[PDB]
Amino acid sequence: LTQSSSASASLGSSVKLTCTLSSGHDNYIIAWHQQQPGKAPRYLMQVGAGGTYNKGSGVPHRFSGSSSGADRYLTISNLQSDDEADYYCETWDSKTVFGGGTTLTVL
Amino acid sequence: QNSSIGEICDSPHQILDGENCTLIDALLGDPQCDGFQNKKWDLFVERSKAYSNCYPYDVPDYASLRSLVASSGTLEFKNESFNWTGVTQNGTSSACIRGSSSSFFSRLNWLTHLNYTYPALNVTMPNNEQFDKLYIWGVHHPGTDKDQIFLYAQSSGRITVSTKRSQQAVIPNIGSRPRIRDIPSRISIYWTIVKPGDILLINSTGNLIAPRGYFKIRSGKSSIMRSDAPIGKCKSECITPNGSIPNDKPFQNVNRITYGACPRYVKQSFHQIEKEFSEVEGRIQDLEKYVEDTKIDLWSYNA
Amino acid sequence: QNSSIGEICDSPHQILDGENCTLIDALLGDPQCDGFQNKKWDLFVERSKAYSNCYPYDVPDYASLRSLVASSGTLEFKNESFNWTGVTQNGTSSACIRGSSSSFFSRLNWLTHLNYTYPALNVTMPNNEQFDKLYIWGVHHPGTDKDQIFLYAQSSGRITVSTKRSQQAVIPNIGSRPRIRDIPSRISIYWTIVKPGDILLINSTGNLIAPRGYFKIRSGKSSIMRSDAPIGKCKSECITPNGSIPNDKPFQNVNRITYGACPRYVKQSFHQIEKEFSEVEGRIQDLEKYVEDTKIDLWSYNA
Amino acid sequence: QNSSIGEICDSPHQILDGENCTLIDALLGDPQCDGFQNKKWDLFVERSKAYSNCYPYDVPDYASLRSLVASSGTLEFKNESFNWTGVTQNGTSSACIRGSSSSFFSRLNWLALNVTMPNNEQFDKLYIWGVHHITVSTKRSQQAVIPRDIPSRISIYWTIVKPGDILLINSTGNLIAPRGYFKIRSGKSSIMRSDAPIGKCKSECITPNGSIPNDKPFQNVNRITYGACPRYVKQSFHQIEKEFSEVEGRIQDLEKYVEDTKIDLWSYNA
Amino acid sequence: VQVMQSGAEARMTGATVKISCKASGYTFSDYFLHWVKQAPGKGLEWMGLVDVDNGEVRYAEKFQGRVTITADTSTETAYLEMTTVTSGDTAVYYCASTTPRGGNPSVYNYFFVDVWGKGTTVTVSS
Ligand SMILES: *[C@@H]1O[C@H](CO)[C@@H](O[C@@H]2O[C@H](CO)[C@@H](O[C@@H]3O[C@H](CO[C@H]4O[C@H](CO)[C@@H](O)[C@H](O)[C@@H]4O)[C@@H](O)[C@H](O[C@H]4O[C@H](CO)[C@@H](O)[C@H](O)[C@@H]4O[C@H]4O[C@H](CO)[C@@H](O)[C@H](O)[C@@H]4O[C@H]4O[C@H](CO)[C@@H](O)[C@H](O)[C@@H]4O)[C@@H]3O)[C@H](O)[C@H]2NC(C)=O)[C@H](O)[C@H]1NC(C)=O
Ligand SMILES: *[C@@H]1O[C@H](CO)[C@@H](O[C@@H]2O[C@H](CO)[C@@H](O[C@@H]3O[C@H](CO)[C@@H](O)[C@H](O)[C@@H]3O)[C@H](O)[C@H]2NC(C)=O)[C@H](O)[C@H]1NC(C)=O
Ligand SMILES: *[C@@H]1O[C@H](CO)[C@@H](O[C@@H]2O[C@H](CO)[C@@H](O[C@@H]3O[C@H](CO)[C@@H](O)[C@H](O)[C@@H]3O)[C@H](O)[C@H]2NC(C)=O)[C@H](O)[C@H]1NC(C)=O
Ligand SMILES: *[C@@H]1O[C@H](CO)[C@@H](O[C@@H]2O[C@H](CO)[C@@H](O)[C@H](O)[C@H]2NC(C)=O)[C@H](O)[C@H]1NC(C)=O
Ligand SMILES: *[C@@H]1O[C@H](CO)[C@@H](O[C@@H]2O[C@H](CO)[C@@H](O)[C@H](O)[C@H]2NC(C)=O)[C@H](O)[C@H]1NC(C)=O
Ligand SMILES: *[C@@H]1O[C@H](CO)[C@@H](O[C@@H]2O[C@H](CO)[C@@H](O)[C@H](O)[C@H]2NC(C)=O)[C@H](O)[C@H]1NC(C)=O
Ligand SMILES: *[C@@H]1O[C@H](CO)[C@@H](O[C@@H]2O[C@H](CO)[C@@H](O)[C@H](O)[C@H]2NC(C)=O)[C@H](O)[C@H]1NC(C)=O
Ligand SMILES: *[C@@H]1O[C@H](CO)[C@@H](O[C@@H]2O[C@H](CO)[C@@H](O)[C@H](O)[C@H]2NC(C)=O)[C@H](O)[C@H]1NC(C)=O
Ligand SMILES: *[C@@H]1O[C@H](CO)[C@@H](O[C@@H]2O[C@H](CO)[C@@H](O)[C@H](O)[C@H]2NC(C)=O)[C@H](O)[C@H]1NC(C)=O
Ligand SMILES: *[C@@H]1O[C@H](CO)[C@@H](O[C@@H]2O[C@H](CO)[C@@H](O)[C@H](O)[C@H]2NC(C)=O)[C@H](O)[C@H]1NC(C)=O
Ligand SMILES: *[C@@H]1O[C@H](CO)[C@@H](O[C@@H]2O[C@H](CO)[C@@H](O)[C@H](O)[C@H]2NC(C)=O)[C@H](O)[C@H]1NC(C)=O
Ligand SMILES: *[C@@H]1O[C@H](CO)[C@@H](O[C@@H]2O[C@H](CO)[C@@H](O)[C@H](O)[C@H]2NC(C)=O)[C@H](O)[C@H]1NC(C)=O
Ligand SMILES: *[C@@H]1O[C@H](CO)[C@@H](O[C@@H]2O[C@H](CO)[C@@H](O)[C@H](O)[C@H]2NC(C)=O)[C@H](O)[C@H]1NC(C)=O
Ligand SMILES: *[C@@H]1O[C@H](CO)[C@@H](O[C@@H]2O[C@H](CO)[C@@H](O)[C@H](O)[C@H]2NC(C)=O)[C@H](O)[C@H]1NC(C)=O
Ligand SMILES: *[C@@H]1O[C@H](CO)[C@@H](O[C@@H]2O[C@H](CO)[C@@H](O)[C@H](O)[C@H]2NC(C)=O)[C@H](O)[C@H]1NC(C)=O
Ligand SMILES: *[C@@H]1O[C@H](CO)[C@@H](O)[C@H](O)[C@H]1NC(C)=O
Ligand SMILES: *[C@@H]1O[C@H](CO)[C@@H](O)[C@H](O)[C@H]1NC(C)=O
Ligand SMILES: *[C@@H]1O[C@H](CO)[C@@H](O)[C@H](O)[C@H]1NC(C)=O
Ligand SMILES: *[C@@H]1O[C@H](CO)[C@@H](O)[C@H](O)[C@H]1NC(C)=O
Ligand SMILES: *[C@@H]1O[C@H](CO)[C@@H](O)[C@H](O)[C@H]1NC(C)=O
Ligand SMILES: *[C@@H]1O[C@H](CO)[C@@H](O)[C@H](O)[C@H]1NC(C)=O
Ligand SMILES: *[C@@H]1O[C@H](CO)[C@@H](O)[C@H](O)[C@H]1NC(C)=O
Ligand SMILES: *[C@@H]1O[C@H](CO)[C@@H](O)[C@H](O)[C@H]1NC(C)=O
Repeated sequence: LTQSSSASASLGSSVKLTCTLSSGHDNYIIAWHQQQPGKAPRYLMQVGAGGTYNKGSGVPHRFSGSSSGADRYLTISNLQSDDEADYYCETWDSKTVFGGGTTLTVL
Repeated sequence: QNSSIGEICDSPHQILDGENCTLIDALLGDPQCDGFQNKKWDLFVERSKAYSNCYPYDVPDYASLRSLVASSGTLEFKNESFNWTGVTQNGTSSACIRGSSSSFFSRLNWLTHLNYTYPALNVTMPNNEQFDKLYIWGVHHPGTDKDQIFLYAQSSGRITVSTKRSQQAVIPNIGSRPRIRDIPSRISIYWTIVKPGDILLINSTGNLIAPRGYFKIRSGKSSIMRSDAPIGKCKSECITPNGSIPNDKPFQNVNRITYGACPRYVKQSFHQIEKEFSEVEGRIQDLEKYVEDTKIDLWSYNA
Repeated sequence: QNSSIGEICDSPHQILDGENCTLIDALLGDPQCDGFQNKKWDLFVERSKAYSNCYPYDVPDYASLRSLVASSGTLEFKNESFNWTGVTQNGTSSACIRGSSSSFFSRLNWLTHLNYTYPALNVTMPNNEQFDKLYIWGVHHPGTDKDQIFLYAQSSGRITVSTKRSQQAVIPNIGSRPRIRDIPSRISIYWTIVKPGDILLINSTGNLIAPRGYFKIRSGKSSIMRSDAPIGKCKSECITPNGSIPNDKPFQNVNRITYGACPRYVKQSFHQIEKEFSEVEGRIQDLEKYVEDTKIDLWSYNA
Repeated sequence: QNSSIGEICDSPHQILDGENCTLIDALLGDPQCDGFQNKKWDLFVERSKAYSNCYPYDVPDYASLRSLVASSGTLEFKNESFNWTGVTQNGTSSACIRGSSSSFFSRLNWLALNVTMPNNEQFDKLYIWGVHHITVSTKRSQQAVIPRDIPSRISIYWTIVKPGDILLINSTGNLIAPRGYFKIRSGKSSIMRSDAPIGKCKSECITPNGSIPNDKPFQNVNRITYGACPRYVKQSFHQIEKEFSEVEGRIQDLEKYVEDTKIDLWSYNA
Repeated sequence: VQVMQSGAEARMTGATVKISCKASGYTFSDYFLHWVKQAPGKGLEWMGLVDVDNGEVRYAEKFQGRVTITADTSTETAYLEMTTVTSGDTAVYYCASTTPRGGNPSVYNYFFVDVWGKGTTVTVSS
């Protein structure tokens, strides 16, 4: 539901992203979409409440999800080169509620 | 006689004719035949051109449910306030297009997850009335595990519906049946009869098509029929797939299947078992055909 | 003949009076009818006030088992040296009180865990005798998974009994049921037949109600009967729920259910199939009632 | 007629002499019954000494399948081009020795399979498959199964597909896949069980004791009869079974009682 | 599966614009197609959801009324048009295809997006 701040990390390290629900929802499932600048997006993940996530066709194994309550997490196992982009989370069905996105950068 | 008027006259036996719906379709509440809700009949005649348009289903042991509902002769239905608390009601299918909107069977409630969770339902609907009542429920078999985890938040679905007399348990299996009407999944419809003073209890962890109430099952003289004959306006009581037969002669050759006090069929020129089949089921079909062959031979010799 | 004597005469046919227990209740060893143990009969009459007091059971194909045991006409039973080691035996329940002490069925052995351990059972018992034999076993259905853990300590309960001819495997359904006689649990009862030269093997990872032995099965002349008529002392041959019937005229009207040398039923004013029902089950009941209707019509035309 | 000739003769009916084979064994392609492959018959005689020769099997609803196949009157079978890829075909067992070499049933093949076979032909056709101790679905219904010095038993199932129908096989393992379809057709064929030797008479009527002349309008030899023939009375083309080697329950009592009623009525008619 | 969008062209302030989408890869013709606005420098903002199989068209609170969305079900395409487009609407409109329903009752999960369109740039001149 709510967005999260931008992230940066060195090459060869690991990074994480967050997307959190309001107090009124705890078990809602979120998604994870990726959008490179100057490029069309690409769906990549779905994350559930019970610490278990679902995958789409063609999604990479390099990304692994998480959840620890009223919040959902994404974890990049390893990131190298020009891989950073924006990441968004849909959290509803009546409205395609995006948080606002998180920007990733190298350093 | 040896000839028929050629039509099923509507008197004195009240005739309910399904132009496009089979009796089971009307019982389930097909949007195609919403006019058949809560109707009563003495003979239900099905045209052979009937077809289904709602969710593609199948009935385990279809014959006995068909016969029971036909002999009920009454589709009166009472809404019941089932206590589905932790689940979402009114799941609507795209195939059952009612009134230019996606819909489902009018007498079945497709329960899905609420708040992405499906609590283990344990609901009780005791029978405090003085008459026997019939409940009809179902189990939806999805085409893929994805279509199961999307619907019920858990793969291992199962259901047990029990009364004080006996119990019934259903397990759903995940797998794509060959596609019919562009739908690969299945719906299996069951039934459970609750006597006066009996208690109906539903205990399901998921994958349920709940009932919205109860039908009033009653003993009666009604029956079932399958023919393409038109509906007439005469007064001859007997009904035959070839039409209608006045009882001018104590025997007849028009057709074995009949309704009412009618001449007996011979080889030479109320409710009953089936006498015509579309498939080959096995030993029971051979027995129910051999009994009719024996009766026909014995009445031929007696004439 | 259109009048009944008014009593079921005890000669020459040996009549067993089921005052409280049904045939199945006496078969299982209900504590209320231990006097029916090992008795023989040529007709088993069941009073309309029949009721049960032990654990609430339920029998798949109950009619088939009841008909088979009734036609057997023999409750002769033998204890056997079953190798139920590694588990403790003689499970007891509050409902089945005999002499104010907690007990269970007399002919059944309710196996339960020993030292919180239930090893897999693989026992064998050949039939080296000269006669066909029968075994009756069952499966428990606890009302809660906690009850399952309490009873057997393993929730993965499955069971199969196999002979040289075929096999039969059943799955216990853990779940709640309506609380009849203060017990939210069920027991299912099954039967198996071992011909001479065959071998019965009981295999079960848990949740098994073993038999204590075998019943002799024979081509018995006897049958079954449901009636409330008192036992008499006359010497007529035919028996009927209204009472015994003399053979003065070969056509009678008292009742269709008949036994022995009897006149025949006509609408005009040994071991048979069941002719009366209290529930609706569909095609099989319709067929076996239509055959009776056909026979009665043909013999009504014969007179 | 109060006596039997004592022998069955293959005229005018095309009697098939199953000297050692149960109908189902020849249906499964028993190596011992390899003479009955693709054979057609009018009446199938099963000797009392009939015996299976190889890997044990049990058939749920044995009577229904037996009656259906017998009334079909055809063992014609077509090798379908099923797509058994990703699995190992031609499983064999020690019991089914054929020609001094290990073999198996000829009409079945011992293998996440999801494979179809549409009935593009215009005639009703039948499949027979096994489950070794699995869902097979058609547009009408779905069938689901959960699995001689050989403890493990094979279970034989069968599925009938109309023209313009897709038969789908969907399983993880234990599937004894079919090799094709049998051409089921409606006909006057039947099955009997007898030990009467084969002769060369021309009397149409048949009975397990032997052939029966049609001259006398009534017969007392045996209730089981085939063809337009005399009838059984108490005094001295395909129907239900009238002989049992087991006790089953309500259905067996029903089919004994119907024959009893027929006998008690035809004896009174005579 | 593939989703592609129709090539856009420059428009003038006060005129009208049209955008076309079609996926056609799913074998049910019962899937949803979203519409998401994204101005450069902004995030994703939902505006509406289209049911290609029927006449269901959804909207967001900030796009109700001002924006009309249609879909030709016979050819299985979705169209988006706006009235009196402003100079600030120079952006990319994304159409995302959902998982085909296939007769299921469209629970929470079935409205998720899983494939994005290639993206088209709508530009409005002064
Ligand atoms: C286990 O195995 C089984 C068996 O192998 C698997 O089950 C199979 O699943 C397949 C999909 O995975 C499925 O294939 C689809 O079936 C549909 C049914 O076709 C039948 O009906 C139609 C209608 O009468 C007949 O025309 C046809 O001959 C058949 O009888 C078809 O709808 C599908 O074809 C469509 O999709 C492909 C996509 O590649 C297109 O090439 C094709 O042209 C069709 O596309 C149109 O339809 C779809 C959906 O309606 C639209 O989205 C699409 O845009 C097209 O429709 C538009 O265009 C047309 C033309 O302008 C226009 O009329 C229309 O209005 C739209 O605008 C496809 O063939 C198999 O049938 C199914 N098999 C069986 C036996 O069930 C099973 O999945 C396996 N399980 C697992 C777990 O893997
Ligand atoms: C599912 O819900 C049903 C209905 O509420 C539950 O059945 C009920 O269980 C209670 C247990 O306390 C039974 O009450 C007890 O019953 C007897 C009546 O003779 C008496 O000894 C006690 O005073 C006590 O009231 C109650 O009768 C029973 N109700 C029924 C069958 O209608 C059931 O337990 C629930 N299942 C689960 C798994 O929670
Ligand atoms: C469960 O217990 C039963 C009974 O003890 C076991 O079945 C028996 O297994 C033995 C071998 O352990 C069989 O013996 C062999 O049989 C054949 C007879 O043709 C012969 O080739 C050998 O000389 C040998 O004696 C025995 O026959 C068999 N019982 C029957 C009735 O067939 C069974 O194996 C046990 N199961 C498990 C999983 O341990
Ligand atoms: C039963 O269904 C048939 C089609 O299967 C209906 O026939 C159609 O009727 C409409 C008008 O309602 C006509 O425009 C179509 O041309 C007809 N189709 C055909 C193939 O003839 C029929 O009306 C239905 N009957 C009822 C009572 O609903
Ligand atoms: C699901 O739909 C049913 C059917 O429309 C709703 O129940 C009906 O509610 C109306 C309005 O109060 C009543 O007039 C009807 O008598 C009700 N019918 C039955 C069978 O109960 C129900 O409220 C809907 N449920 C949800 C959660 O939306
Ligand atoms: C009957 O309903 C009960 C409701 O409690 C179910 O019991 C729960 O089952 C789940 C799933 O196995 C377990 O995680 C819970 O711990 C159980 N609850 C309790 C209190 O033990 C039961 O499984 C249902 N049975 C059926 C056949 O639907
Ligand atoms: C009454 O209709 C029935 C059903 O259409 C006719 O019975 C069929 O007659 C044909 C032609 O002889 C046979 O091939 C079929 O096998 C018969 N079907 C059945 C189920 O028996 C019957 O001929 C019609 N009778 C009259 C007088 O019109
Ligand atoms: C058979 O059932 C009857 C009731 O139908 C039992 O009679 C009751 O016996 C109890 C003591 O066991 C008395 O307190 C009751 O008053 C009796 N009831 C009536 C109506 O008389 C009878 O005991 C049962 N027989 C057996 C052998 O258990
Ligand atoms: C379980 O109870 C049965 C029945 O009382 C016991 O078996 C009896 O054992 C005695 C003593 O050897 C014999 O005289 C009886 O004939 C047996 N009866 C039956 C029905 O088997 C058995 O020993 C008890 N088992 C345990 C473990 O306590
Ligand atoms: C039949 O009995 C055998 C043992 O004789 C059972 O096999 C055991 O199964 C349990 C539960 O899965 C395992 O923990 C054991 O390791 C198995 N033992 C062996 C030796 O393999 C078998 O499961 C039983 N089958 C049925 C249907 O009850
Ligand atoms: C013999 O007893 C039977 C069974 O009690 C009687 O049948 C009953 O007949 C009455 C009057 O028609 C019906 O109301 C009951 O429902 C019947 N009972 C059953 C179980 O069917 C029968 O009338 C008695 N015969 C005579 C000659 O009195
Ligand atoms: C049918 O089976 C029997 C045995 O069950 C076969 O008869 C035996 O044949 C062998 C040679 O193959 C002889 O050595 C034996 O003496 C025969 N035994 C008996 C009891 O006759 C018979 O050959 C088989 N028939 C066919 C056609 O295979
Ligand atoms: C399994 O064995 C069968 C039977 O030998 C093989 O299929 C035969 O292939 C030959 C050569 O093309 C044909 O002439 C036969 O008609 C086939 N018979 C049948 C029943 O299909 C088959 O190729 C073998 N498969 C494998 C994988 O070895
Ligand atoms: C029918 O085949 C399908 C695949 O065509 C099998 O579905 C698999 O089921 C397992 C177990 O749930 C899943 O892990 C796999 O992902 C499924 N595969 C696919 C491709 O979706 C199914 O199990 C088969 N049916 C049976 C009864 O074995
Ligand atoms: C034909 O063979 C049959 C079967 O062996 C004989 O029928 C048996 O006859 C005996 C003696 O009368 C009866 O006790 C049996 O009950 C009959 N068996 C069955 C299954 O009904 C019959 O007698 C033989 N007939 C001739 C003329 O030899
Ligand atoms: C029962 O509910 C349905 C809607 O589910 C409604 O149309 C009907 O009128 C209700 N029954 C009665 C008697 O009001
Ligand atoms: C329905 O269930 C809820 C939740 O368990 C409970 O509070 C309520 O009392 C129940 N209502 C009835 C009528 O049983
Ligand atoms: C989910 O549960 C919360 C409380 O935990 C409740 O406020 C909310 O209404 C539920 N969701 C729905 C869609 O009813
Ligand atoms: C079986 O055991 C009982 C005691 O439980 C005993 O009375 C009876 O005589 C025994 N029967 C046989 C045949 O040993
Ligand atoms: C009885 O079972 C025990 C425990 O499995 C086993 O050790 C013993 O050999 C068995 N005895 C017989 C006679 O089968
Ligand atoms: C039961 O198990 C306990 C340990 O849990 C052990 O000390 C004891 O000896 C065991 N008793 C028997 C009879 O197996
Ligand atoms: C099927 O293949 C077998 C070889 O396994 C062959 O003998 C037989 O003739 C084939 N069937 C047909 C109908 O050609
Ligand atoms: C058989 O299956 C294989 C493996 O999936 C596939 O490549 C091939 O095209 C299939 N052939 C036919 C005729 O269906």
